[PDB]
Amino acid sequence: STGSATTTPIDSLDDAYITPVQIGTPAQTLNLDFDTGSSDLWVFSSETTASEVDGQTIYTPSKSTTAKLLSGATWSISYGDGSSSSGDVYTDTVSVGGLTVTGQAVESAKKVSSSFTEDSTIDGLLGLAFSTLNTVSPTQQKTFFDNAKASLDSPVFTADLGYHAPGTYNFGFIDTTAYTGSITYTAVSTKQGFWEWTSTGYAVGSGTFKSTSIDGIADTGTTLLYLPATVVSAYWAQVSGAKSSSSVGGYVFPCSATLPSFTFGVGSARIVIPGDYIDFGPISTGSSSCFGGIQSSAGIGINIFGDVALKAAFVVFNGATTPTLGFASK
Ligand SMILES: O[C@@H]1CNC[C@H]1n1cc(COc2cncc(Br)c2)nn1
Repeated sequence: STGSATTTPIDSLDDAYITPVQIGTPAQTLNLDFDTGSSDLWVFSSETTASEVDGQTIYTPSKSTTAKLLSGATWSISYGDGSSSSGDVYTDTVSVGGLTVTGQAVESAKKVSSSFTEDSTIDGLLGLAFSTLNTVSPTQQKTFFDNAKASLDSPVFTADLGYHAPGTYNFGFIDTTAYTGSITYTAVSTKQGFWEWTSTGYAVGSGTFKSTSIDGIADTGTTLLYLPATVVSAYWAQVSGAKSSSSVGGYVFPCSATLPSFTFGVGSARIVIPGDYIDFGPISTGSSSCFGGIQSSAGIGINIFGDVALKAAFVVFNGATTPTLGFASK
């Protein structure tokens, strides 16, 4: 089997991407944040505290004839960006663009933190990291990709995120018309439960490529590109007037600047992030100071190839017995 679904930026800054997902019988369609950095499928629901719902589409398990409460199972997640959610668990049928999984764990939110409430465009998350990170207790549950994997034509899914434009998540096949050149594959460590790999280095604009190992994760759920302080300083030094602002919490730059590109290495291959992918607009409405899309990972403790980097590539998440990661230009 295969599946294919369009993914859409939630706003003009590509802060996140939503993909429609069918849950239950009859189908309840929710727009979920496909997240290769976490491993829980959780949704706003009829059980979510009313004051914490503000525009989201909710899943109502009592109206799904295939929904079954998973007795005694709860979940609770604390994300690296400080957000959180928790609730109970149902099993139900879940479909993504023609691909169907029965008995998927659908984690129903009773509580969500303010950042989720304030974002009316995201109805929940669909985790695509490794199932060892799933938070359901006392019995851990499997991700949608894990449940579907054996039935797929190939045990793979691909992320093709657009810059200010629609994109595609494919399951079970590689669309060879969706990229240029060849796909370069690179080793993955699953020891932290992430799609964790080692970049071979970087370049700023037309500058010389710096060969240096950068261990990080491919995370569609993170907006920005988080890299070591030495690398991020080298990038923003090429933007006149850019500086790290302690009050804003990162590098900012004059909105009138033309940003240089940023290149990262995948083996001997090179992925080029155009300069305007790194512009995240005024720090506050009406300001002429703009927020940078490349930031230091020093506070986070891990390097994150988030949407800023991944949307410059066609990205293969290869879930074979030994998983690997593939990158192509597009
Ligand atoms: O789908 C998850 C919940 N919200 C977005 C995703 N997520 C990613 C992380 C990783 O850590 C950080 C990422 N970006 C900024 C900071 Br400050 C920390 N935590 N949450």
